[PDB]
Amino acid sequence: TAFYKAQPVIDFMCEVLDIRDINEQRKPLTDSQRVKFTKEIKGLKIEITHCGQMRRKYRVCNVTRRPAQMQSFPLQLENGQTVECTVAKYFLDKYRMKLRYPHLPCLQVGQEHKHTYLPLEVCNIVAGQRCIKKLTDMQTSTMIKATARSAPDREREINNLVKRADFN
Repeated sequence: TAFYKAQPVIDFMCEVLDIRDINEQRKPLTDSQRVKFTKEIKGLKIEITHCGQMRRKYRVCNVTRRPAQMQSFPLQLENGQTVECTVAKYFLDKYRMKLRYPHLPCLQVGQEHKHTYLPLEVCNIVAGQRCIKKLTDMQTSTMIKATARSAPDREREINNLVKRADFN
């Protein structure tokens, strides 16, 4: 709902590794440089901004050494199955995004167990005056039993274990 910070990773890097122009780099980051930026992030809240239509928010987790041009990641398809695509190449086909920052490394972000590999842009930084909703409400009303029609659908057939009901 509220966010008072940003500083695109492009500026942060130029500020951490001292650079004249993020476009003049044209070189892969070395171990020293890579570890530098990685140490700064880690914990910071980064949001995705690249298509300029959906945008979202995620937390940082690590940095990939492979170049974006070859960043294979887990693309999940709502069709009913997960897929494995590559970053800095797929966007060029569907989003027509030429990246312009492949030679460099990539950013790693996952809420709890995700694997979203973003390039330089897209992964923006956030850690100023942010104020969102870290909770919600789950109360259903008019719960008058179920109607005498339709039927339950397939559910996650969890194996072993059996969940835990009640508290004590």
